[PDB]
Amino acid sequence: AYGVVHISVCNMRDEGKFTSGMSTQALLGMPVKVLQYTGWYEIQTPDDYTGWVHRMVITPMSKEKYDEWNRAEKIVVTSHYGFTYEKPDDDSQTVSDVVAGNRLKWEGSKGHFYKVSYPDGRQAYISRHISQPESKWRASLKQDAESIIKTAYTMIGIPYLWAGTSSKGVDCSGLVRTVLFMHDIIIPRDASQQAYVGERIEIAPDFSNVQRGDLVFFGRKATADRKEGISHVGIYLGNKRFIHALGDVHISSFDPEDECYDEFNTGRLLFATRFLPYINKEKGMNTTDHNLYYLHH
Amino acid sequence: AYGVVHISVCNMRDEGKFTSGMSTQALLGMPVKVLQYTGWYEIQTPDDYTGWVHRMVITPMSKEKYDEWNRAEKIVVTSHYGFTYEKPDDDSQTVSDVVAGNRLKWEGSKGHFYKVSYPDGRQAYISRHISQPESKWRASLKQDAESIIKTAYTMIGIPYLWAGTSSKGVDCSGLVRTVLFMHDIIIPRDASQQAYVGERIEIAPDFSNVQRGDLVFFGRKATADRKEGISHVGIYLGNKRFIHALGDVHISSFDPEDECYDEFNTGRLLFATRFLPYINKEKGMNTTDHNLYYLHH
Ligand SMILES: [Cl-]
Ligand SMILES: [Cl-]
Repeated sequence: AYGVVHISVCNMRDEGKFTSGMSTQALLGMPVKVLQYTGWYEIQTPDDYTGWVHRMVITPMSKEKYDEWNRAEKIVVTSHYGFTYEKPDDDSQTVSDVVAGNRLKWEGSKGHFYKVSYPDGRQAYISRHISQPESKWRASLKQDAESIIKTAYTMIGIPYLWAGTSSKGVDCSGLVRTVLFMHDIIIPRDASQQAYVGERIEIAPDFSNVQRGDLVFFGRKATADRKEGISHVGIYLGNKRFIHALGDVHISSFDPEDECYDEFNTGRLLFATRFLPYINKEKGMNTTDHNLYYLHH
Repeated sequence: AYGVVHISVCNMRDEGKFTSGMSTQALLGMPVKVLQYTGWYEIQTPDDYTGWVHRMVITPMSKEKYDEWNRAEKIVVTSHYGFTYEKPDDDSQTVSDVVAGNRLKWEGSKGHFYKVSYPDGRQAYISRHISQPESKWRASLKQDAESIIKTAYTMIGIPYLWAGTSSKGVDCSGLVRTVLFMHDIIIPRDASQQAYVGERIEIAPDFSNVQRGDLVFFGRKATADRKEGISHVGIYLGNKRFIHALGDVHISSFDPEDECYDEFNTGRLLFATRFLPYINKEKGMNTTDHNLYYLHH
């Protein structure tokens, strides 16, 4: 009934087969609920999203051991990319790759390394240059618009990947989720669900009422006969510019004077949302230390 | 009719839509043939594999411009992961991520960095610690079994990813292709096509006629009414062990005395192939400086 992801990034699919489309991705050390087993596991991530994974990428656990995994202080991976090693030496045999958001059980310290262990039982060493203890990490965390935009800028040029939810590759809602997870925040996975959390902002023609860190939503405008359709999402940067994933992670503008002007999305702009003031104050938006998948209940 | 990939890893799909399954991946700086345009490009990689990509991930070019891209000396990315920067400073704004096998146009040198340019026109700086000039790289290259196994071991723990063809995540045939591309070698994309290049080895019960660096193939054994089916592939390491992608990149054994014994694949082992002595000596197996997609013709 419970499991923990034990690979850097696992690929959740619409059905329990590789020949089905990827729907989302979960990260190393992330607790999940297990809904069924058919040879493949149907799992549920802390954002309530459900998808299918191969049997070998998660560690099934009793409620007791799942609660013990969640209780243990973690080493949090803060760099986009890296590796873990068999020895506290970056020239020794690797154990796996890691991505930002990966969390491993803290087992000690040696040199400039943290001793860590995987949910499956593997032991490794990880550099203090790409990671830090969870307690130290939480205490220095910032969750304001400037901090989230600063993270979003470190992701420029990263490829677009349909259902991509990690530093390896992201889709439009996946970019928002990856950046936010680096600041301990979870919001819904789909762009359609992200559009209806936080405060809806009806954009002024000059964009004067849209702030840095707001999300911008694109799609089919509501008609009298048909409700609005959400097809895309970006993060507002101020000055009529936004960062988003389309082809790759890049900056675009609503101003035709800018070389990065995005004509197709400017014409489909529907509204903005202010969500950062409402984390842990509204359903669907929380931090991992307030999320019930991470806590005994 | 010609294009060049301009993102670290692009995702080629069975149809021109994200809701179709991924079939393979191409890398930054890789020349491709453009077969059609529908809003999405149908492209063909240097392994003759065809797939669909979004319009914004490739730079279409005239035959002239494509030939000029292929002639220019490249900076080759040799590390699994990294970034390019706007300035010769690793604290400056990034341009994109890079993976091993990525190739950029060499534009100069500054400090411990190479000045590079992307097929789309972006300019960046890339560290000398994760990359090297193509000419120096080719002259230093080893293409023997020991060298290919050494690369395969640097990929342990990396996730399995259906149609994965890069350091980010690999499938079984994808592992082979990624390891080989890091040694300038191209062989067919599908495990079904890899099985019929090189010399077929009928495995002796004690494995005494199987050598390090041989490929091992799994599937359905040939019956009188039905030909053999190829479902999986691994690289032989000697001592009845092999490295492969299944859940993640890991080592498995054909010996039940070993803890890493793989019962399901041991029972489906069909044959081995010796391919490394036949690069540039048989159709479908070549080096990039012998591959017609990389050369004027
Ligand atoms: Cl994609
Ligand atoms: Cl997968």
